[PDB]
Amino acid sequence: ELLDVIKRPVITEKSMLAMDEKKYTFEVDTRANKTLVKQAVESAFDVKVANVNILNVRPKFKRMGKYAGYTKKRRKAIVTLTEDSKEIQ
Amino acid sequence: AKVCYFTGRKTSSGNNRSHAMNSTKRTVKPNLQKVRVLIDGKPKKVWVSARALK
Amino acid sequence: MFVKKGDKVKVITGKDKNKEGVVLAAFPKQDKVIVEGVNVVKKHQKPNQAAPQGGILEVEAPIHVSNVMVIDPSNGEATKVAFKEVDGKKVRVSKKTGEVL
Amino acid sequence: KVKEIRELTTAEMLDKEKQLKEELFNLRFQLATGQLENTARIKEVRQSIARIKTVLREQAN
RNA sequence: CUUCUAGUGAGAAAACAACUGCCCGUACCGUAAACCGACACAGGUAGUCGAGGAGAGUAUCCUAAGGUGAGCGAGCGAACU
RNA sequence: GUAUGAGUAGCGAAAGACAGGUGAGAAUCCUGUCCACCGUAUGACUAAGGUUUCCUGGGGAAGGCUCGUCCGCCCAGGGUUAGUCGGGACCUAAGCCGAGGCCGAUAGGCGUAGGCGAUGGACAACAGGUUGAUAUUCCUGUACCAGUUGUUUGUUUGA
RNA sequence: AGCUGUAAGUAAGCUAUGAUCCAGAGAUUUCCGAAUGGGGGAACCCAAUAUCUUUUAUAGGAUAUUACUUUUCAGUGAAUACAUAGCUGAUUAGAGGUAGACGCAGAGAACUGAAACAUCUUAGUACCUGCAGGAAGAGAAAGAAAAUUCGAUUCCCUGAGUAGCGGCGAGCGAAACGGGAAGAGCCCAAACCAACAAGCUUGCUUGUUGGGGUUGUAGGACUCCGAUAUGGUAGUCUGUUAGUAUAGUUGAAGGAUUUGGAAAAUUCCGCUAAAGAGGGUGAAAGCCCCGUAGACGAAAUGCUGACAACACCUAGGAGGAUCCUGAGUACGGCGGAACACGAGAAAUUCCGUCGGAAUCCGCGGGGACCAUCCCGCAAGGCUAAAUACUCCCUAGUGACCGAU
Repeated sequence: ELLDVIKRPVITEKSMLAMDEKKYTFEVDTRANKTLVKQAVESAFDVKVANVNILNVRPKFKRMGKYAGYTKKRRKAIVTLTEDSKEIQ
Repeated sequence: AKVCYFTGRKTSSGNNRSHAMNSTKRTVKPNLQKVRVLIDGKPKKVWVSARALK
Repeated sequence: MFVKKGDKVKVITGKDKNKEGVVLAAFPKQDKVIVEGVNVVKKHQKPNQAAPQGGILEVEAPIHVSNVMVIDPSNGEATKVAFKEVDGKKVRVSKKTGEVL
Repeated sequence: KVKEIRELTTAEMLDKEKQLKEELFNLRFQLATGQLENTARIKEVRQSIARIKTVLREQAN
């Protein structure tokens, strides 16, 4: 559906270093492809993509007030470019 | 040997009774034989009671 | 709630008996009301975003709504309140000679 | 505010749906990178999309 | 995988260039304080690698690469176990 | 819920010592130097199993058989990247399920075609560098496997 | 007139152009699960066929369809020729859960009591399996009785701890009469008569549709004349209103004084009631707040009546020549069970097995059996109410509990 696929960017210290090699981190939808994410990114910014990489993240046990339960699941995709750039801030 | 096609005779239970009136359980059965009949053209081998063939 | 947020009101019971004041806020579903200058309380705050010098401060506390009575704006005596059929914006039509509140 | 969505056609309907979905994408990217003073606009857009979709269902029987 | 035909059945062999290639796991412990034993428990846990001197050797004693000083202490130096 | 036994038994195999740091406070945490222990293992890698225990910055109420400034404990943030490795889009063993079928008070039991099912068969990538935490997965160099596009004669069958 | 649940805390906002909130009707509704395209260690994996999309292209995305059985219809079809097994397609229904309740069936214990234990008891109870319905089951006399009878079924009182049954032990235990709640009756088969098809016996034998016909005071067919009207329904998603459930509206009458932090308490002097039930308020309130008695209200959807239409059903008198009235059935021997009734002198009702009637000059019952008299007419179908139960929703109640 190409506009519900990408959720938001990841902004951590390991992801700032990737922006200097032309790599961008997004939390994407669960039930999404390597190929589907690639299509969505090429559609929403007009770039050219080499190589999406993709991971799954486990939920974490948390415990606030004598009530415990897990956070969400997560999907993280890292998008490499040929030559162009996206400006997120 | 489970029922008959035209009546319904099936198996049931009964008692033995042995000369001092002791009772145990027991099976009673009908007298079913396999026969070829013409039920709507094509013959079939069905279980039929001997009382309905009589 | 039979009493509204902008409204002059007199006090029936509780140590501010006979005081008047304009209603400051209405809390339906707990049936309380804040009246101007009526239930003064003294707190003790430590510095936070508002008043980075947290002294001993004084504001009103909500009293129960049945400790209160409406005053006819035009005449000035406390009245029980009734509802009557004007051109169909039913307003509180005061008892004590049928005037609109 | 359906009183205006009922002043349009089923082509401009799908057009404004595209526009609002794109607005949601951009809002969602603002909220993550430290912007978006007015956070009450995310709910408003969700509800305008909901309205277009109900009105389009109603009219096509 | 390799052959042989039967077979619906234009005309695919091979040069260069540039492109495409999905889903699940992947941290860390693992002869152990993270597994099975209610315990930070003298027990148990499949497989590969596993160096030197003297030696038949993966035995024995001392060592290399690597690891460790073990989660109550200080004194005294009786009977008894 | 609280006593007595009673401040008694025990504190779960083993080598430490001193100097200097930190700190409210140190036999027990950090840094050094010498000493001592294992070494077909008490070293390195991995399949189960566990499931965040992993890394960085703080904390000291409880847990830790003493202590604690410390921790596999507590609070906040962060970490797992594959055409080629292991599994699926491949194959079948034991066993299991089984359209029709055959049996049987009911419920149901068995079994043919056809399937599921690795502990076995088949199957294309290597060496080095890099983080606080991943690497045959990221990067560098040089490859390989299956496809797609373009530029380089009778489907009879001798194409 | 405020509001964004618990839920504080802050940040952004919404609302007098009517928010929030409340009742009726709609829309959306991921994935698993009977789970049903194939698979599977539930919430996962892998497809086929069409239409549509991304890309120069392959790879990628979306939407529909695809289990099994039955029951109706075409096509194809054969060991074996004619065609039946089979196969493909279209159509029709099921399938699972529960309210730990109530009902009807199938199969069916033991400890226990007998002061031991076998018949017997516990008990056709517990458990398991099938089928249901809002209730089920039974139901329109092959009946109950005994002169003088009464008329379908169910439930309650009584008969009565009686008559009975019983190692005649432990123990089990009726029914009809009499008094009540509720009340209701109907439809087929057969003879016969027509239309059609086959056997064209061109005899009228086989059948399909429609008519006729439903009983014991015997009834019907059939022939004879009358009438061709009149009494009803347990029927419909048809109209006309009347009510009703699901939000709401309005609703009387008090001030001062003393003691307290605070009065509803005390003391004075008033008022109100078709409302002195109950809850709240800084302590104990008819008169402060919410209510109460009384009066009023529904756009929408669902229920229950009534009256209209539409659909169905229903006639007398006579005759007694002939035809009909449920067959492997009633019944009998053998073996078991159910009846309060344990084989007993054992009628009545069922199941298995073998034998096996009659036809109105008939057939069954009145507790072995016979004769006489009396009451009924089996071997076909359906049916409201009066009775049982409460997972759940509304409104209440208690000489019921009050944190072991």
